[PDB]
Amino acid sequence: AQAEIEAERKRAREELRKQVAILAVAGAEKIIERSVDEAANSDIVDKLVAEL
Amino acid sequence: DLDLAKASATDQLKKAKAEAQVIIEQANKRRSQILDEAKAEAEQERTKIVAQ
Repeated sequence: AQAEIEAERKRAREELRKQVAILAVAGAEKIIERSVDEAANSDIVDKLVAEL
Repeated sequence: DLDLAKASATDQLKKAKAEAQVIIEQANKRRSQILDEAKAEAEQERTKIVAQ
């Protein structure tokens, strides 16, 4: 029974960190959506070509 | 009287034997009693420690 309790704790921690990860990356996308910028964007292009 | 001793001895051994054979049956049953008691008190415990 104690093993089962500990297993439920692990399971719930994991299924929680999943929710936060989902919302986290969706929010980071919504952040890029309005920090995107022709100058910074062209800088991305420059860096990727320079690394190419 | 030789065979008085012989016969009474044989049947007296058999009675000791049967008395053992029935001393065993009570033993098997008592095991079942106490072991099912332990099973009950195990399930009834688990199913509320876990609910807690």
